[PDB]
Amino acid sequence: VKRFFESYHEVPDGTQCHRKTYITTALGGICGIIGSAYSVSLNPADSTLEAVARVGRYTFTAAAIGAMFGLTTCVSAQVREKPDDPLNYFIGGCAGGLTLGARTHSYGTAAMGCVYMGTAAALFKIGKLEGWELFPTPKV
Amino acid sequence: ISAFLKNAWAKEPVLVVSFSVWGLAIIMPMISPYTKYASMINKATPYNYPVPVRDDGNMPDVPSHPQDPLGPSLDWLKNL
Amino acid sequence: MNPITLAIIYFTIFLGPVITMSSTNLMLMWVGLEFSLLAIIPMLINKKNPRSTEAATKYFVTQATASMIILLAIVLNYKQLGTWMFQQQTNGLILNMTLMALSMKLGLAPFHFWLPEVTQGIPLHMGLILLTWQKIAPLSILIQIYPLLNSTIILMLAITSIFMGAWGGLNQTQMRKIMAYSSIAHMGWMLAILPYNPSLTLLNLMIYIILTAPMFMALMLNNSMTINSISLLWNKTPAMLTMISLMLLSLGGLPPLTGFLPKWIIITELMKNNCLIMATLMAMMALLNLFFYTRLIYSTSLTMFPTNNNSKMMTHQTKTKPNLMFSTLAIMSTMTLPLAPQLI
Amino acid sequence: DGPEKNYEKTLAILQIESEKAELRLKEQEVRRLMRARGDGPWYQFPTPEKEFIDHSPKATPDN
Amino acid sequence: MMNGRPGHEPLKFLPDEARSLPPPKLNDPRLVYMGLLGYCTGLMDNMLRMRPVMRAGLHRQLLFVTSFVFAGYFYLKRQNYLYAVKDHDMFGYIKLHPEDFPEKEKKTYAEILEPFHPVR
Amino acid sequence: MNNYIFVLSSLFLVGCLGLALKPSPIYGGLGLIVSGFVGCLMVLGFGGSFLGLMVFLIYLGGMLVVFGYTTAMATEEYPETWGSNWLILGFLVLGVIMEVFLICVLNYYDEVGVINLDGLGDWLMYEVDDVGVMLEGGIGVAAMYSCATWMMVVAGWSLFAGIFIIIEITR
Amino acid sequence: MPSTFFNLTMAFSLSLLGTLMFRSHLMSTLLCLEGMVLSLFIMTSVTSLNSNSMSSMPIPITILVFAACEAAVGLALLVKVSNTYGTDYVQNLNLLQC
Amino acid sequence: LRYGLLAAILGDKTTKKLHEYSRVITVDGNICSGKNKLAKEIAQQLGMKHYPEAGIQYSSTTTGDGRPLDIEFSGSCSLEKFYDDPKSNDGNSYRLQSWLYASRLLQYADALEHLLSTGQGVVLERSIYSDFVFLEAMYNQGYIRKQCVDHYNEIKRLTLPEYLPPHAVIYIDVPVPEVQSRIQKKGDPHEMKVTSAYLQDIENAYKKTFLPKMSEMCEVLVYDSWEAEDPTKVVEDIEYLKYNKGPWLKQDDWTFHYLRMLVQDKTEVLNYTTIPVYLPEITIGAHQGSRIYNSFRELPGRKYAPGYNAEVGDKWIWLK
Amino acid sequence: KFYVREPVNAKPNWLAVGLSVGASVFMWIYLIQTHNEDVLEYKRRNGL
Repeated sequence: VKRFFESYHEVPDGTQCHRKTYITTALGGICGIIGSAYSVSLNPADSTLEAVARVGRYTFTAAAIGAMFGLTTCVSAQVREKPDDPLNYFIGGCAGGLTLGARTHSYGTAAMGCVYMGTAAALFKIGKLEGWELFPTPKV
Repeated sequence: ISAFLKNAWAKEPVLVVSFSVWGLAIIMPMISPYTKYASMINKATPYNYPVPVRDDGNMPDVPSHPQDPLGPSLDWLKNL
Repeated sequence: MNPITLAIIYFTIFLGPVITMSSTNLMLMWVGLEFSLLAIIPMLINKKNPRSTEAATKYFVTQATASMIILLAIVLNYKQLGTWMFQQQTNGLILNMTLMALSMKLGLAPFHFWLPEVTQGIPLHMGLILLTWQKIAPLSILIQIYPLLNSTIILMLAITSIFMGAWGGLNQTQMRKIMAYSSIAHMGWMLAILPYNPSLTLLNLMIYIILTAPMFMALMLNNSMTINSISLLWNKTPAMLTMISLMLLSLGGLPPLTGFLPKWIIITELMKNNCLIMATLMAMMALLNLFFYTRLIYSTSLTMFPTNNNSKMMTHQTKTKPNLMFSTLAIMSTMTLPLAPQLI
Repeated sequence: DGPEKNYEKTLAILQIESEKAELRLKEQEVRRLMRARGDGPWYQFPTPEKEFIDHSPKATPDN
Repeated sequence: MMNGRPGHEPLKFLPDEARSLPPPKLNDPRLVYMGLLGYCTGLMDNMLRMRPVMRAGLHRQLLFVTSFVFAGYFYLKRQNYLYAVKDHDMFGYIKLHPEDFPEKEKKTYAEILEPFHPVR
Repeated sequence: MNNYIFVLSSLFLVGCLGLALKPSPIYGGLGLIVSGFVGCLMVLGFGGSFLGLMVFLIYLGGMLVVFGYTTAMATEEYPETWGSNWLILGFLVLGVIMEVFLICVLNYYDEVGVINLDGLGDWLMYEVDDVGVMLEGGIGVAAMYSCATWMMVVAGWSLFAGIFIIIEITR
Repeated sequence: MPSTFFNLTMAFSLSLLGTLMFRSHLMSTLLCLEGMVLSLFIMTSVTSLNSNSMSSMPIPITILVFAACEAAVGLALLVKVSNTYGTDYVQNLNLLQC
Repeated sequence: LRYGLLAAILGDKTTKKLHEYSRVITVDGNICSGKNKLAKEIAQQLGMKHYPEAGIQYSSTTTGDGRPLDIEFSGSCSLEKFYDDPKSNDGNSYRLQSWLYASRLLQYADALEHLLSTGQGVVLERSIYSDFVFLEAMYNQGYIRKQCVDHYNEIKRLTLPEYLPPHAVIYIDVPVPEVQSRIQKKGDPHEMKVTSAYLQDIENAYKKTFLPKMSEMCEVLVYDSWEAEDPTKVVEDIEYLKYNKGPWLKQDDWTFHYLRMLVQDKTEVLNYTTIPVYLPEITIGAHQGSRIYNSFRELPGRKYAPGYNAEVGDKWIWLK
Repeated sequence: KFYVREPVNAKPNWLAVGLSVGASVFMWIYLIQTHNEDVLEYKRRNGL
């Protein structure tokens, strides 16, 4: 149910680490599986075991990025006294980017992904505080 | 075109007959006294119930009993 | 094609969309869709070359699947509400499937892989119809049901298509595929603004048509179909370069040119409705379009590419192909912003 | 001309450019309310047509 | 948005109701720009067909400019009608619903404690 | 008889499942013939008549032409049946069992809803004009000659244009 | 009605699924499309008969007519691709990748 | 009215004008084979129109003033330079060959247009069909590069299939020793340097490709040198030819109409000859091409379109 | 005289020209009459 994902924001960060890490890991895994399904449906692989290896690799990589992101964000918010400070999501997104770089065996991806994912996470947190709305409904 | 029509009549009689019959199928319905009666007959055929209409006291033509003279009469159909 | 086939086929291509936009009944809108689908294919396969046949088959399969999905939506709406039009009470999944299938017909991402191939295969004078006239009906079907659409689905498709068209444009060297990807991006904008104010969706459709038709006739002029080929216009037909540059830049969407007005007005509406994130991302990613148009401008107008010995006879021979409509549409598409208030 | 021309013209500029602003914000409010409550001339989405109902006496009484 | 406005008459360019608005002045900047566009279009056609850009096709140029102005006049009239209709509906609706558009009372500047931020 | 219509619909589902699995076009045509027959029977049981018979006729003609085309173009040295490919066979059985289990699941979760196996056959027909005469679906269909002439116009034009389109595609 | 409509919707879903995933022969895909056509016609027919709406029974026949026309177009396209490549295999339809 | 779908509907049907002597005969032979005399005589006796062989100046002669233009505008390819130095490291040989192929294509389009319009017959001296012999001979001798061969074959693949082949071909066979004798007698200072090997390669290409290929579709007649004279004999043979073989038989009004529409627009005819394949021999630099183009577009009568040049003697411009 | 192929646009198409000029003058007359009528009607409906 969407209750599981909406539970991420039940309690501010720095608390219920394990639960938030689980939720982000699941979300990353889902994104990875979707991407893997696309990447196998197009650009097929020679062997069906190759295809399943590909889906495994994509899924595990995405899950790892999500898990590291959640863990680092919660750890930052907890160790420092600022619960809702977007710098925390930025550090978490940078951790995710670095993990992606490691998984891909490349420092350039580490750096680019750190910057981009950290900015994305920080903007997400800012939006959640400030009340921004993605996918709004017609108000005119 | 007398020559071409005459030749067609013998060398492709089938098409001559077909075009002639199609032409008649269009022409005759316009040229015929009885054409008007088809729709009248199909209107005469009473598939549904004739719903009585409440008499407000000022309906002068519609009858009160089926055997009264007033109302549509199928004498034309009887002696079409 | 003999004259009678030309008359009937062209008349049916014209009829289909008119039926779609003048039908109050969903089955009749579907009839218009089928008319367009059936009648276009012979024009596509007119050449009878191996690539043409394959392009026609791809078009056929995709469009037939889309039409069947739409017909399922219509039939289920009938089962529910005893009518042939979508009502506010209609089940949400029905509208979702309709939007999805009309998206497939329109070519929007992620159902977009079919459009580039068909456009590459088919000749230019039919590519124009494919990328202009065949979008009016599906977008009309959506606009007639705009108050009931799903903002999440529509925005997702729109942003997906903006990103995908922008990225796809770069790699391609072929003009036909480039115009297909440009079509995808502009349709992305159109659908992005559809649920909020369809008047601007129609404005964008008009301006995109008025910009694409001139470009397609420009390509037809010398049957250009590649960056290298179009690079030789400085020799074959110098006069057209100025307006080609202006028109590519407009399609890209620079401020002084008209192309700005669609994007600017659409961003304005989305911001009014508080669609800041999607508006920002779409505006940002609409600049790769300017990049892969600027490459064309560099290749054609601003730099002079190597030419061939035999172009001298092309110079010698006379030319009588550019139409009056080319000039009219090109000027009225790339020099009309000061009249923008009247347009919206 | 002199200071009066510029000063008073500027007053006219401010008048026009404040009224336009208030009307634009008022347009936002009115369109929001009309869309949300369907009680105005705009955003009146269509409903099926009554004229094409059939009221004649039917073949089954309870219709 | 305006499609369902009561009294809407389908597919009418200028509804009779539009005759009550002041008609466009025929030396309007918009119509003049239309004429300019037509003239430029004629010149562009000449240039494309490889013709004397300004000398040739004067009948063509005249037709272009006159056609642009002719279309522009009527289109401008319709646009004026539509904006006038929008304003009419605007103000009618606002007048009908005074509750949802209350008129703000503004305090003078003396009584408003606007914070002061030094620029040191 | 209680299970008459549900059985017919399930058979239609199975025929469509076979067609979806897509054996050789010969078996596809045979499966679609069986499915068209079952669909005609469902329509007949739902009070129809002309519509069911028309579907059966048109589909027989269509599959005749399709078979003629398959023997010429869509052919292989070893045509594959439903059972020939082990994956097709396994997924045929899987689909059958999956539909059975899905029926059970929907019945259990919604005792009365999309499926009402208990109380099945109690809602086939809703209403009938007991003493009517003109209630036959042929009348409704023939209405195209009087009250819905637009339908006739569009369909006839479709066939007419189809003639030219087909000739010029096959040129 | 309810169970019938459920099974018919499932049938159309399966035929759509079969169309979306190919299997070499284009003729089989055409047949799957044709099966979806059958299911949709049956849906409309049963809905109309259930509602006693005899004014909507003109519409399943239009569905059949237009589906037949598109199927004929599909067969002609099959003929052309066969003339081009010697078979109807969809693998050969890969030139436009470039 | 420009010939279009409208005129075709209202009349102007090609089959309405075709006649017995409305054919496309191609006279062919080795260099100094006496082709020109036979071509003129056949055309005169049969009442058809004779098209001289396309030269480096064909387009210029047939357009605008009709005056031969400068070589820089007309291809920058010199036959005399070819003979003087055939392996020159400026790539004149393949430039000449491509220009001559394109000019032959233009001449063929014009002849086909004339046939399909007036209904008169056309006689030609070699054509695009027979042109590949010279390229094959150059390649065999080693004057041109294999890439140039590739390029020419590619362009022929793009262009040749569109047009109908000639009705009849008339090949004059003259042996290489006598070809050399005739060339010596003609006494062109630069032509005398053509090598016997080159002439024999042309002859081999002719016999071993062109005639077998043409006989598949057209009607091919071969006359030796002694038979070539007395053209009246060749006219008699042409008269009693029966063409039951060729693509021409299956044409009709609408196919002729589409061919007419293609040929009428000389741009479309020459479009594929300008494919942007970057081969140094034909490729021109931006500066040189721009200079040539600016010089050309101010020649007397070539600045504006044919009808709008006031310098040459056009008037009513302010109305045209 | 200069050209070998007779220039396609040798002399003006008097027909096309006369039509263009006539359409232009008619359009201008119609537009002026319409503008006058619109002014008169605006005054009439708004009390001058």
